[PDB]
Amino acid sequence: ADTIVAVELDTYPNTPHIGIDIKSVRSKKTAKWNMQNGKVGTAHIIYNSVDKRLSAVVSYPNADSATVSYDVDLDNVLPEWVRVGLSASTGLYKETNTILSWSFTSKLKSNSTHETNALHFMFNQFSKDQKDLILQGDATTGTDGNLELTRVSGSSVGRALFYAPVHIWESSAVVASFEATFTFLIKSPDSHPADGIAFFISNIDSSIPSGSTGRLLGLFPDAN
Amino acid sequence: ADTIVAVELDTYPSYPHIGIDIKSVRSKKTAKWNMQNGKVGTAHIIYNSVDKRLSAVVSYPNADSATVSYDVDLDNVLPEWVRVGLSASTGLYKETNTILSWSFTSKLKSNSTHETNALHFMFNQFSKDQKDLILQGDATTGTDGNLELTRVGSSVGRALFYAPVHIWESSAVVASFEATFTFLIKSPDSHPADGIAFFISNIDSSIPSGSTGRLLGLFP
Amino acid sequence: ADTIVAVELDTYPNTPHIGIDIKSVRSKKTAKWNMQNGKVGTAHIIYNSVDKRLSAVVSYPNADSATVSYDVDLDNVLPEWVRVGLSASTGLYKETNTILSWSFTSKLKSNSTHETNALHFMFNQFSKDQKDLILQGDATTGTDGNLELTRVSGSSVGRALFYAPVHIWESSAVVASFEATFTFLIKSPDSHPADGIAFFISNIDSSIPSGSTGRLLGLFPDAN
Amino acid sequence: ADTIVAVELDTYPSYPHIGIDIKSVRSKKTAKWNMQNGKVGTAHIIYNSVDKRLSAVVSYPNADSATVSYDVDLDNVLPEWVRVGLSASTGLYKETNTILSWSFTSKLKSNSTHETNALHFMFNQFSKDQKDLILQGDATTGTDGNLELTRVGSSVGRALFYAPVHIWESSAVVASFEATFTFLIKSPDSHPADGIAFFISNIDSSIPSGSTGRLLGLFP
Repeated sequence: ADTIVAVELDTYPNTPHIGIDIKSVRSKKTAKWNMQNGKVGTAHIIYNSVDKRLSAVVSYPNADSATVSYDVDLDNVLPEWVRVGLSASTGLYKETNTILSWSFTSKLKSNSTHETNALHFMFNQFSKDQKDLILQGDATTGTDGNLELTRVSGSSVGRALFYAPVHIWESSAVVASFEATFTFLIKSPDSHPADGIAFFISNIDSSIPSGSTGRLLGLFPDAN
Repeated sequence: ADTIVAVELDTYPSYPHIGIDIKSVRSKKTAKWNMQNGKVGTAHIIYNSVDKRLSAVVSYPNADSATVSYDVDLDNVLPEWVRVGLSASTGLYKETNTILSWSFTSKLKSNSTHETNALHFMFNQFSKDQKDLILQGDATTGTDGNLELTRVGSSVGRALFYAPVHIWESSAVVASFEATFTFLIKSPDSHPADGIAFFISNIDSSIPSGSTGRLLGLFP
Repeated sequence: ADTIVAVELDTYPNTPHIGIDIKSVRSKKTAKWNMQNGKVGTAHIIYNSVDKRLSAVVSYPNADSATVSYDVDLDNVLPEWVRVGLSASTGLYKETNTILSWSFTSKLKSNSTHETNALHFMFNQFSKDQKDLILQGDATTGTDGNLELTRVSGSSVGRALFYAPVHIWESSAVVASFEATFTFLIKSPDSHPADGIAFFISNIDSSIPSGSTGRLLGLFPDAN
Repeated sequence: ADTIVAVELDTYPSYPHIGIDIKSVRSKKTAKWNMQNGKVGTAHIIYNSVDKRLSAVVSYPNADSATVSYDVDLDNVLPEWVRVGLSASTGLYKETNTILSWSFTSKLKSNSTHETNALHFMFNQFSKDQKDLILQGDATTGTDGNLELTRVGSSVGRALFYAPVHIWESSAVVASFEATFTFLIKSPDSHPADGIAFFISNIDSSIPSGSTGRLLGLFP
């Protein structure tokens, strides 16, 4: 089974929030989220191995933000090498999970001196043939220069992983951190749409588990 | 007096330690620090308005590293605009506080799309006439391209970056900063008393009168 | 007299272009420029000491760009320490010289190893009290979060320099480079407005020379 | 064959030199290079679609630096997508081609406001299992955290970054890239024959059959 760490935003009932998931769809932590239909939102995710705290903030205009944090040592949860990505799922609604931009930075600072390793990428435009992205499910790129995670026109699942593996952590590092930001547009001609969007970190060869729809986000195989 | 927030490393007697000062020389938090004479040390200081946690890690090559954190919302401690610098102060022993490198990055990110403001600077080589640095006290630049914070007696010196840093703002969704500096503390003495720190303060900050020794040149 | 290196865009007759000025208002090089009124433009300026070539590209939507380059060793033209800024001037027209964003990066790579010095700043929003900027002339900040170089409501001159001095070059550097980008909006209810906008590099204590209006751009004292 | 653009340094006899190869081992431009044995060298490679000039500078600490440029619009030479790597090849002498550090930055900037795409990576320490690197030939990682391009005989090895780099695009206003790497070439021999290079090529590029010695492992 794939090892997943995710920060998701979803409006699926199953009894509007953002949550931090560690290997399970049963969020270790959540916070309400005033999902604004048709408005561009921004999410920032940060982590560093000194605080060992995974935090996220999602925001829309008019000071409408939401945050959530969780103390966890990712070095004990994730393998040393991972891939990172975005995932989305919809219900039986006419909705979009468009990503307008996505950036990520990962750094490893060694116990040595001036010995730092890093990876950084930023997409503000997505090409029809975006070769440094691995597309899964209904995810396509290029439409209006954006990354459409789910099929636009019921129930769709899509993911986009950055092509290269990320060395998210290492034993000989004094500090390890990463940051990710993405802007998304969830547009729906429907008032209360069932939707889910997430940023995730997984084992390198991760793929969409059989049956990972709705609240599973294309990340988890059932609500275990 | 000056509004100061510092991350300091001093061996002023009990045991060598690293601490976080929030408007006081009485560290709000400390951790043991096994200071090594003649060895290059590295310090990383991180902060972000989400966790509102200030943390620092000090390490030596092929040795254990000391870390220390502290929950503090700098938005309630510091003025919106500040300057950042490094300060040192020797007790009375023959010791040096050479800075080999120093980087800083500050970012303010507003709700609006792609509305990020950043300031970043990196020094790996210091020149005799370093105009973007405000040197105070016995602080000098140029010797081997290094930044000597103290006189190479009871010396005290600081170096602040010339430009004011918009460290926080009310319209920001996230404000963060990171700072890294490498230092080398030499001393032919056994138990040298020394202090070195990274600090953030009001713009017009200067060395308080008689702020030597344990006062790190930051506190009156 | 101040030592100025500038890349300017101006529509002043004096017989629409972009030009590279080295210590003189008599451009060492120019290129036509299809000034689009009411459209946001972007300018990119680059230089590196290996090519010793100063180049700029200005662009508006619909593939409407313009470029200009000039071979020059800035180390022989500028002092070792400088300040950098933006300047603007208008004629007897109702026009604006609004800067929406401005970024700059300067790097010095020493003959040593892993010994690099850098300075980078980016403004995507300008505060009412922007302390790390030195405002001169009619330049004000904060209006709609922008930097208005000339007074908005005849003939106005304004400049904005970044507060800290830049170590644009040094004898012991193997490579020195800088890059600057800014987006500007020149809006005018008038068809053919007289205007000028520029990015410039000057001696540290540079100020607006007496009489530097119109084509002088607030940078040069007369057309010498 | 593979579409290659390289900046190479080789001592394969006439005199040591650095050159720029554009689809051929017959350098489109060269400059003398006073190679130093046992000394760490640094190479910086820069390019931007405005000047359409590819330039490189190689230098040693406390020594002269060799530079070489060449007007070339890579948009007419390279496919839109490529991979970037380092390659080396020893002649027959006992010599090493250790890479100590390697950085790369590529940016595409469209007309639209703030529509920049960038890729940046930096290696200062190489691990035994470097998954984001495609090692070819005698190339290995881990030894002292360095990247050994050649076997430590007539050895040849390359290392490419795992992810494809969108090096250029028709909708870009400016496309630029920079690359810096530090190398150390040891050899107990007097006139060692060696070759080392930074290259950009088609995605599925691999070491051409018998591309040893002067072929730098890049040319058939």
